[PDB]
Amino acid sequence: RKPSFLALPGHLVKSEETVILQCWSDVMFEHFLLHREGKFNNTLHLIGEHHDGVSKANFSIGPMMPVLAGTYRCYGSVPHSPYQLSAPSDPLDMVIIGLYEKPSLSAQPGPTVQAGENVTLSCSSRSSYDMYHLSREGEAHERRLPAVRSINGTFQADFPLGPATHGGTYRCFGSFRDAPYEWSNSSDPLLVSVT
Repeated sequence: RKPSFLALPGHLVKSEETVILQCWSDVMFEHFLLHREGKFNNTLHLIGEHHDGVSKANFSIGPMMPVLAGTYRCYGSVPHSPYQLSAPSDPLDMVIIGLYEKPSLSAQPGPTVQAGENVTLSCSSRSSYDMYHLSREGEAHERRLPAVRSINGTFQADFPLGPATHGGTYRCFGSFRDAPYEWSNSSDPLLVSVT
């Protein structure tokens, strides 16, 4: 019963940029409520019109600030204020990136691997990140692992990619535990080739 929910371009957005949040469904709604959860949660309203087959509202968000970052869900209704909200939509995590110094990202043992074999990608920095996030280009979610700190002073997390199937261009971001939705600059993109 849930509207569809989509970020454009995506859910990872640089500071001071703008993004579009789109809610749409088979059902024709005439009223969408965009809800961001958490501290300073907020609900935004848009009188989306469907044109036929589909109903849609496009929410504008930004310029991107730490306070518009967090988890969003869209709700459809039919009556006017004060609505009767349909099922939630799949949450989306609006992450504000390019905000701290980019981590280093590196492949072990190498960026090229035989099918079925494991690769581990390591996220590193001397900055004191509590968490790291691994992005494969073209995906909408990112793995996260807690940064453990090494005697040498390096903050690091190691993501095993599992049995190599297809390649991917990988990026990673650091974040601090008080601000889970606020991320560093992306690391330099690493390209894994499977053989």
